This record gives sequence, C-alpha cells and structure tokens, in this order.
Amino acid sequence: ENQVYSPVTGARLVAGCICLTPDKKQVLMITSSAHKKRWIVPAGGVEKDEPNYETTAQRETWEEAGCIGKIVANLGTVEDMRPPKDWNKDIKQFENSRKDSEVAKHPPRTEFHFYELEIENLLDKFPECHKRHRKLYSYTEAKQNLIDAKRPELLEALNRSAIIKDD
Ligand SMILES: [Cl-]
Ligand SMILES: [Mg+2]
Repeated sequence: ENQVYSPVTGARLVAGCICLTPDKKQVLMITSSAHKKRWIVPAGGVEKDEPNYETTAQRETWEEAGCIGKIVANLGTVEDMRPPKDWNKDIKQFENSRKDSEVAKHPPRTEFHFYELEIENLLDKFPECHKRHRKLYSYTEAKQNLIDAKRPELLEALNRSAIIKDD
C-alpha cells in the first residue's frame, strides 16, 4: 500500500540505476527473484514517503545489488509495455495498418525513471544477497541478457548510458 502509481496511466512508478564501472566497460546486473537465470538491472517501486526518484533508485540499488555509488546522469524514462495478463486469451490482440502491426492499445504496466551510477563499492552483505546474484557484464553480454530476459525497456535505458558499446 506504500506503492506509487501514475495519476494518468495507473502505471507503477519505479526507479533504478544503470550501475557502470568507473572505466564504463561493464554494467552491474542482478538475477530476477522469480527467475534465477534471467539477468536484469536494479530497480523497484517508489514508496509514498520518498522525496525524489534518485532516492528510490539508490535505495533499490543497495537493497537488490549491494551497490553504492554516485549518480552521474539522468537517463530519463522508459516503460514496461508488456500487454496485460488477460491479453493472449482476448479476441483482438493486434492493431494492423498498411505496412505495420502493433499490440492492441494498453497503458504501460510500469514507468521507470533511470539514473546512471558510477560504482564506488560492492558489499557482500545486502538485504537481498541470499535471494539474488549480482555480476558485472560487458555491453554485448548485458544486451544479450536483457533480450533473454524479455526486457527491451531495460536495454533502452542501458543504451542511453555512457557504457562503452564497441567491446
Ligand atoms: Cl507521474
Ligand atoms: Mg523490484
């Protein structure tokens, strides 16, 4: 009940961090709680008492990854546009035009506010350290992880960061 939603779309409001090594060659990824083999980035729900998205982003990066660092860029917003739960059993799932197909119009599940963080430390004891793994990946590896995880919005956020892409 401490969760915050868009007053317009009803999307859950979430913040998180693209956590880069100081040399900008790697990004910190974490395993999903539900799916141990899916690698994503730290992010979670804004809570009602939190004054800004940076606070949520750095809290969730601590809770989920045991990562501390400095926010160095605002990477703006991305949206989880996965269709609702009922979607694949509904009668009209797609809206087609002359040269294009789209999933039927729906609000986003989640609106993510992403920041780029420069990693200053990784701690062995952190709140979710027995529920998740946290590991550095090159850009090429991280991109494949996020496609494997079916989270293109997280890849959109990563691509806005200063991560070195030509591995
Ligand atoms: Cl909003
Ligand atoms: Mg979360």
